[PDB]
Amino acid sequence: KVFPKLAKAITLAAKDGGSEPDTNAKLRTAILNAKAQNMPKDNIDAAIKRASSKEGNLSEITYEGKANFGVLIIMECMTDNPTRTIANLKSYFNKTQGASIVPNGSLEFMFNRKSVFECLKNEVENLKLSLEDLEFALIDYGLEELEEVEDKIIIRGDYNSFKLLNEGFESLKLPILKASLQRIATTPIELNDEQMELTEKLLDRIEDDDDVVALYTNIE
Repeated sequence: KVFPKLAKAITLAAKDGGSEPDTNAKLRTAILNAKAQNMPKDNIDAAIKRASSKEGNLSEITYEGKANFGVLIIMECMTDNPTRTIANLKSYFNKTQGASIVPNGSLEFMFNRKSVFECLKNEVENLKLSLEDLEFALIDYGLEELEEVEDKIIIRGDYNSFKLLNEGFESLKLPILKASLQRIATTPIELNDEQMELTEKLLDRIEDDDDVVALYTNIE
């Protein structure tokens, strides 16, 4: 469900970055995420050690697809067998009428790559700084927008601003609940209840695949 995939990001990051967090930014980000989610220490350690084994040959691959109702799908996967992955995904689409995987690039310019940092509303108040100060401060570190979602603050910035934004959060000594790179549709679409239900069928099968670590749609 959630741990296996959070474990895959720790292994992948270690394989092409080293098993030393102090010198591997991505590994730190992966570790931070797993921790905030409440993955036991031994598990993480197990994910870092896996990179140096026959089970550490993971890769990040993105697939693109479309479905009825003008739906566009971006699937991010980490797998130890791209052949198996592409085959399973195709079996999911070849089960839903009107849906199909398309060549990468087909959705170009339809989505935006953004850095998304989630923070706890209680953490911000901890070091006593307003949301106004948080925004003013992070504007110099890549912040494009600040949104509020009960008990937590979500800060977004361009994809390339990931590293810097992390710097900002660390400068303010503000704990990060979750840091990631997400694909956000440029032109969101809204489906009626009937459409959402029909689409949900396909979206649930995909999300359930053990290789799909991220799923982005143009749905609002």
